[PDB]
Amino acid sequence: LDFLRDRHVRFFQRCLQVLPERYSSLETSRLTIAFFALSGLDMLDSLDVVNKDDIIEWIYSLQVLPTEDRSNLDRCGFRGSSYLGIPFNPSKNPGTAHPYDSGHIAMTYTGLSCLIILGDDLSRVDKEACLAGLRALQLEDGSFCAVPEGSENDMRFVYCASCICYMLNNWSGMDMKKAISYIRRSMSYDNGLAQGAGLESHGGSTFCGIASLCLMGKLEEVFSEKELNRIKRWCIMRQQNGYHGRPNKPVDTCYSFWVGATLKLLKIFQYTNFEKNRNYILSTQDRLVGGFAKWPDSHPDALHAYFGICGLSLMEESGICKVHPALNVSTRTSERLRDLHQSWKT
Amino acid sequence: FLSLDSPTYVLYRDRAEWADIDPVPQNDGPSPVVQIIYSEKFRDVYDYFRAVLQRDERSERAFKLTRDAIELNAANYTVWHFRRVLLRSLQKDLQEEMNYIIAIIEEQPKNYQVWHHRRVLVEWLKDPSQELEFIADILNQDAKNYHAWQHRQWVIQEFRLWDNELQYVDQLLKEDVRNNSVWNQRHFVISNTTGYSDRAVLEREVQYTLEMIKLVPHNESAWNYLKGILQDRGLSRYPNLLNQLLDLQPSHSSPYLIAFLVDIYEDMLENQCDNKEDILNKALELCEILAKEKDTIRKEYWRYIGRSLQSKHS
Ligand SMILES: CC(C)=CCC/C(C)=C/CC/C(C)=C/CC/C(C)=C/COP(=O)(O)OP(=O)(O)O
Ligand SMILES: [Cl-]
Ligand SMILES: [Zn+2]
Repeated sequence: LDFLRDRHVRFFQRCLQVLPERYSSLETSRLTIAFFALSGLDMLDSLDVVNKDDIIEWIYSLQVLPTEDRSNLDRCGFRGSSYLGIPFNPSKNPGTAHPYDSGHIAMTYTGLSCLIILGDDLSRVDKEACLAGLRALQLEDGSFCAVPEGSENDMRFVYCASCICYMLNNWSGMDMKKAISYIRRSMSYDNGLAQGAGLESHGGSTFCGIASLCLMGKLEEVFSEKELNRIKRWCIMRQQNGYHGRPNKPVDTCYSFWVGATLKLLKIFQYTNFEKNRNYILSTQDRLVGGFAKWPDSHPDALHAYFGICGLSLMEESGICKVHPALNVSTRTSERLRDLHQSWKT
Repeated sequence: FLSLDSPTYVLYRDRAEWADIDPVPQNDGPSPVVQIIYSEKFRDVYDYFRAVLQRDERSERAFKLTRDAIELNAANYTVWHFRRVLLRSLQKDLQEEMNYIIAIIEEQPKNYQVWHHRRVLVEWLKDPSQELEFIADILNQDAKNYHAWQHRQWVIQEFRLWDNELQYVDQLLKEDVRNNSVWNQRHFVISNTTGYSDRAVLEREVQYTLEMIKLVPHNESAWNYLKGILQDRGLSRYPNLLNQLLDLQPSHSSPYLIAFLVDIYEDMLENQCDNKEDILNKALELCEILAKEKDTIRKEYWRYIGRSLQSKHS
């Protein structure tokens, strides 16, 4: 039907507040929940309803700073929350050694991203430490892990690494040649991009791969015109009404961004069917509590609410800022980041 | 040992064996964001977990504590890491841990940490004897679980267990020829064993796919596989294919077939073929058929493809 803007603003506000114990499994990734809500409000031009200063301090308390002896550089970045019990410290004093405290690539990414959205200038971010931590996460094949202690490695983290290097405007955080190699090797026989070589191509990983290359400014250089045409074909075939993540799977609101944004980066989103996409997204809108769900008559969540909104933004929904398809922030925020980068260059 | 829901369960703060430890509370500072409220029981387990972690205590009691922490939240990667550290320190029976993780994954097949834990165990034991069967059970509850297929490909490649996979694939394609994950597995097996350069294999595969297409003509997966194994060899280099496809148009038509034909005609144009201007029209004719009636949702895309073909071959 119509877009319930105010309802979604309240939904995101609640996300930043207090959650029932049934959400305990989100503890270690509260920072990305914050990202969804903050970036979501930003996308709806409502950041005024939150105390940017309080949140900025909270975010900074999540930064893993190097210790006096700087012997933990390979573990710096941001935590998803304070579940380790380390005393509150908004990046003031130096790092307090802890056997198992380290950053998480997806948190370092959403953390920096949140700081920029809130207006912070990143002066309190130990840029060199984060980049040091980032490098430590890259594997031989070019992909990345989430934490230095070891974890699964795939395209998702390659995108995270790319976003971090882009925001800190310094690519010393990764071996770009090896990352690009990983992205190329993930292209499937059906022409989409998978989580890794040999795996089933997926809308999510295709976005991560393509967006990473755009952030590096090497899309054209890495894939031939013939190749890009094959990828475009794979991506545009994902639309049924809304978009699904892979052939023969049901559509899900979030793909309106994952795949839609990829199409935007490949400059052919304009050739998709807008009405059917918009209608599907809106059908997953929760008119009572706000936010969006993956499917209609399904429970809403911060992730699908954010991506449903970014999906709508791709088609310029009345009342929603234009999203920067590769950086996953509002163009406004991407512009502010450009200014920020300039000021540093002095 | 003492279950979290046992009538006789006792908070850690009330257990004698834990009297020497000072629990460590979590603190979000003055104004917490996205704060989750925790029950007494939950906070109690994690207050002691923080204590044990902070001191890197490699004790048997800490090992038992992780079982509870995991029951409360299996998505906490730090807990799993610490548990692995303890598994090594206390030299615990890994065959037993395999049973543990096997149960956990069955209950939470979409959790990244549990699949990672199992993979580390299999690497440690260098024993993949249980893997293919375990994965087949998970794939039986969800034939498209990405984690399961990923683990399966890792096991097969790492311990070279290719012998029966192509047969497993044939079995699943019979259960659901539309499962895109199985078609991907098929190409995974073949390209990692025989390869497709053997004309006898290529023929077997192209023939097999056409058979599947005839059974369910509207299946993107089958068509993608067919185009996938031929696109790099050059679609125009297979004259009998073009004709066999044109013979399907009558009955077994579908947007996938039409698209394939367009891709064949384009390959021809790309290879300075005979009747360039005539082939181009056969292509444009199909693009418009797709846009106006066969794949209308992609109307603007097909028209765009058409305009591209003209401005490239005229
Ligand atoms: C913005 C934030 C917080 C992070 C960005 C970085 C990440 C982690 C991106 C992930 C993108 C993505 C959606 C990758 C796909 C991974 C995958 C193979 C998911 C499979 O999940 P299923 O639920 O089985 O998917 P479908 O059923 O929709 O195919
Ligand atoms: Cl576009
Ligand atoms: Zn989704």
